[PDB]
Amino acid sequence: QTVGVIVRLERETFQVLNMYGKVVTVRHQVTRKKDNRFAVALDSEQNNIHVKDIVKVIDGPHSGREGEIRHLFRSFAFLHCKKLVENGGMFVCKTRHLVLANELIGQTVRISQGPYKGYIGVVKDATESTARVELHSTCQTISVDRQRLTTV
Amino acid sequence: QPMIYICGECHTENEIKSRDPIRCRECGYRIMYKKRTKRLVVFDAR
Amino acid sequence: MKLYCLSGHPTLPCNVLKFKSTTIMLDCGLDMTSTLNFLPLPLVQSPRLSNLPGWSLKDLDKELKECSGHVFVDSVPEFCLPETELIDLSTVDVILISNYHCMMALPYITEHTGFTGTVYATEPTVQIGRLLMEELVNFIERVPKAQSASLWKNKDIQRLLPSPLKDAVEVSTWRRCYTMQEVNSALSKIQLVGYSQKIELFGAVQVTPLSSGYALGSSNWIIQSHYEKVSYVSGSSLLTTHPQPMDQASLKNSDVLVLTGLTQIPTANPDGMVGEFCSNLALTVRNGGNVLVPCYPSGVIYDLLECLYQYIDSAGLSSVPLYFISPVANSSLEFSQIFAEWLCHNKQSKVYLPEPPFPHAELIQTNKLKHYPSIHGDFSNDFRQPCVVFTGHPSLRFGDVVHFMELWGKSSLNTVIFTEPDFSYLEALAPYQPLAMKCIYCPIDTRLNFIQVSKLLKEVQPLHVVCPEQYTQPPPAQSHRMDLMIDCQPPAMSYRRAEVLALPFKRRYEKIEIMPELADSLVPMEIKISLATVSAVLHTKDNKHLLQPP
Amino acid sequence: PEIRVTPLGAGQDVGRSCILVSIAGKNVMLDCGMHMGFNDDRRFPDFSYITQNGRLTDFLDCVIISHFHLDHCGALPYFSEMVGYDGPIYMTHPTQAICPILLEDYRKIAVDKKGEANFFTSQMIKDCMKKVVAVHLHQTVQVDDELEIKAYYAGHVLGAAMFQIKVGSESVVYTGDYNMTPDRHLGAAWIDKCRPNLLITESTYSKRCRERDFLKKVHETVERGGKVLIPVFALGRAQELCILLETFWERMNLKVPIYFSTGLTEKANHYYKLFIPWTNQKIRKTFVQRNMFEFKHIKAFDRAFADNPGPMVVFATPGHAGQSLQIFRKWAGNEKNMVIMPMQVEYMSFSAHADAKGIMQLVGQAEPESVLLVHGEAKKMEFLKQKIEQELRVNCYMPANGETVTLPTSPSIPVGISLGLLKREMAQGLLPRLLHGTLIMKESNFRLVSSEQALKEL
Ligand SMILES: [Zn+2]
Ligand SMILES: [Zn+2]
Ligand SMILES: [Zn+2]
Repeated sequence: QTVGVIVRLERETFQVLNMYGKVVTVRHQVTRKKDNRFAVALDSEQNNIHVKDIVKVIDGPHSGREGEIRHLFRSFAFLHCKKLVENGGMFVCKTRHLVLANELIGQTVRISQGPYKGYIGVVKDATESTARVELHSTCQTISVDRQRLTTV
Repeated sequence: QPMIYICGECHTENEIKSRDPIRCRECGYRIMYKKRTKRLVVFDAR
Repeated sequence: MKLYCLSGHPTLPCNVLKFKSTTIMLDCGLDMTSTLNFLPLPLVQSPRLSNLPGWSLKDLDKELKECSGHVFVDSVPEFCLPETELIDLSTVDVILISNYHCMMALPYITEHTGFTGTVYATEPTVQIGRLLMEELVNFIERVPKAQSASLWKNKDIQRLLPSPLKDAVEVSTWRRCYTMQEVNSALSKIQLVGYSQKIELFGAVQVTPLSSGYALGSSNWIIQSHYEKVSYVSGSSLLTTHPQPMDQASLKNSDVLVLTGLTQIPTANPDGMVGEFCSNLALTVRNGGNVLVPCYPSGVIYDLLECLYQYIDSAGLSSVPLYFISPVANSSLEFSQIFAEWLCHNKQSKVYLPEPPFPHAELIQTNKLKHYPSIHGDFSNDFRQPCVVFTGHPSLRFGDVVHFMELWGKSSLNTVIFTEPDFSYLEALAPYQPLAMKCIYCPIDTRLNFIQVSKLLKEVQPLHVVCPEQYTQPPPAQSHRMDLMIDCQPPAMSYRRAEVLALPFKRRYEKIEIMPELADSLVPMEIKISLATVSAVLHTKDNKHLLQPP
Repeated sequence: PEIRVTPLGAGQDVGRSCILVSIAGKNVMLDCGMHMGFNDDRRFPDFSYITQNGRLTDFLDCVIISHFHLDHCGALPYFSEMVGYDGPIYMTHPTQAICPILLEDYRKIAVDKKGEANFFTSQMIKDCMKKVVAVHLHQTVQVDDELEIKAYYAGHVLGAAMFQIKVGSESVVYTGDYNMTPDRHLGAAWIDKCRPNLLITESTYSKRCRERDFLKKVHETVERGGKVLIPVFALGRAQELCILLETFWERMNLKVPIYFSTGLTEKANHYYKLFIPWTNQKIRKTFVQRNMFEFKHIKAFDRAFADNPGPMVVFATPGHAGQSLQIFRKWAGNEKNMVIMPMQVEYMSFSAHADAKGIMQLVGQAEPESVLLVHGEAKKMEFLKQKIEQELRVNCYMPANGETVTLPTSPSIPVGISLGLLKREMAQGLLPRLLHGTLIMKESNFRLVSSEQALKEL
């Protein structure tokens, strides 16, 4: 449920600064999560910010500093300052306190409507509207609208 | 959990578990076949 | 003190307990077995039932119709009431209601008898018996027959009648089905209670409902008045059923234990009967036949729907539709879903997760079980020929089961499977008797049998035991099994209908409270124990006594 | 012969409900909540008052949880599975369903985001819930051989309960949070004439007009083609807003959609659907027609239908935080940007607790011989104490946190009366006749018979 960024490489532990402002000390065996490089965050001016953007701190316990965006959360942003000497420049600030400087898959279905009516198939892939049905009787996989499919 | 195989020699319904050897329980034949699936098998008559 | 017995039915009792200065009615039971003597009410005018030959008495031919050697009354099915004239029902103060099956005939007492007291029952008994009353009134009033036949209820004529009609008792007290406004007025005066809730009645007695385990909401009652307790043990189950398990600990150290609602046909394992029901259902629908299950909309139908849910995937009967036709079918299913707090710990652990407590709810979303209010509406457009229908009244005299038997009785592939033990199986089939249908009788009564109640009475040790006369005798079907009776160290107290039992368990020592003003004024003189002479003025208020210093 | 009450939690404050009651030699804790707004390890109540490196199971015979609000139930996993308590934790059935998912949400908030070093894990949350004994409405459960508690419908949230703690002839009624006015999805608080020795009640403090104005604002904004973004922070407010909206949308019969978001409001919707008997009279009575919590208009928001154009109603997950600020920024400077906090901004507030007159009515209708005030502001408690001691002529108390309050009580001796003497006293005097008898004060029991029965059984 919690993400983090390591600030110092040690022999048997990881020094990671999470969204606390406090550096924790954990073992090697943390897991890896896919970073959202296309995530969108909002500052106090409701302006869109993304990765590698310089933002200023105007509120919070550390107002006045300036940081660069590395990773994003729902209400937090990771900051870097090369002049800041604590924990290798890693820090965290809240997003609003800154300013810019299917279940159908694998199920057997019946096409109950249309030209392929009566054909029995297994859904290989599906969306909100269409579904890829692997027909039992033919060698074809066809795209069927999900309003024409009945799960059997 | 309960899996049925059919012996290739004597054609016997064989309840065996997993990781136990493929061995017919009353004739000892070591080749068995899976039963036909219970899923829906529908073909157009073309 | 005294105990009036207004019903002779074992599983449908109506006992009035005259206890201290408060009169308590323990349940009210409508005997629907009286309806078996009447010709069934169909949804459409069937040719076979209409032109049945009349039965003649050389002394009435329009009143009596004979079908396959059995004579049936051609009027509306009338209901054997609890006998309402032994004790004036305006003198009873409280009606304690255990089951929804034992809440029928409540419109008869609460309206026609001048009863002005209050009624106590749990939430699910009131709601489910409201549904059952609704479908009973609907079934009687769908196609209204008249109450034409009256001469056969005569003392001179009923002697001359054949055995099924001659043996009917208290025929003059039989009445037509109550109407819907009587249902609403009867259920408007019910005060809702929960399990292990103390109810004080005029400061004299204290009644609590204790969980019985038979049905969801079904409750046993204990009546405490200071240092004496009466335990009323109605229909209870010691098996792993859906509702909360039986509360046996609170029944202990009771002076008299009134027990009713034991198992009809006790020589039947309910799990074996579930297995027989599922096996016969699978055998019938595998042959292309039809299964008809006459059942109540609530109760054992939930258990057999659970077992059929566990059975259809194993038997490969997913293509067989399950139809549940009842005017209160949807309300019954929804009521079973929302009464999770009244279920056992296995079922109410499911609603801590975001999940329905009963597994039959998943049958609707998977469309395996389809429920309809009636045959006519859209069931006639969604009907597939090999199917299972849970419908109708189990008495086979009214409801949609009559139409289904008239439809399917001419084929031997179709079967009817009986799961309710309330009605006689032969007498249920008697007005349909020339039928090629195979009839399977597998009753799934889960109430207390005789070994269970022997263990319960050994655990509780009541000072006195009050039971119906049928529990002291062996059942007439057996008439030789000595284990099929109640046996205690005191040889019980049996009662019949309209019998008054005098309980010599009345004692002295009514409790009092003494205020600390008098407590200081009493010197604890040494006797060896202690003695003290007290002079106080007695204050009584709401049947609670106080001692005041003069 | 005394009742000692020590609120280790709220006292003259709001949040962290925790009240200790020592009635008749049995110690009962009445809530166990956490103080939101503190992050300096004062969230959990100071349990060092009860035991300093001691077993809390011996000290506490019963733990009562009123409702699922975190200021009444948030410190429960800590108190059980960190300090050590394996005794009975009594709780209401809808409370036992909502409490794990709100504790896990605050565990998600505190451990991931905002500074929790000494906290509880999900495993010990499940362990704490494994010790919880659920009780029904008005069910007298016997925790001990002589101590019994009984829950009463409080109507604050779903499954909010008022608890009466009776041992012997002495009773204490604790009302955690309640509202004497019914909501659109909950009933009002109800208590019988218990006449307890002490009523521990909250003390912290039109509705149809406010609801009509809110509905008129929503209807005027949605009929102009714009989309509303009303946020919800509490579960009870969210369910009340959804049910009031849904009956409005069904009554006006307009088909433009209403949506609610998050994976927690859906769980709240399911649990409210499964707990119909703990709701208002309308929901119970019209349940046979349809389940009112099975919404036919309010549907799940797949990012509010991917934020599609057109008039629609959207429920935001928080009341700020994520899943609301994106909608607020995406809809700022629009046609109808109506956001109603509890770029047009409207203010519609719904009270979840009782006001001063509701507390006055509860004290009048329960009729205790003493009142104790917790869960509120000190000035409001002083004003309400003046109102209690003036209008109803009954003692009121002002305990702070950690401040014990003792009360003297007068127990009544239970004595048996021989039935012949009792019927003789019913005979003469019914026409100030004195009752003269002998009190056989035997061991562990008391009998009061006549002198003849004294001499014949001496
Ligand atoms: Zn073989
Ligand atoms: Zn609160
Ligand atoms: Zn609250």
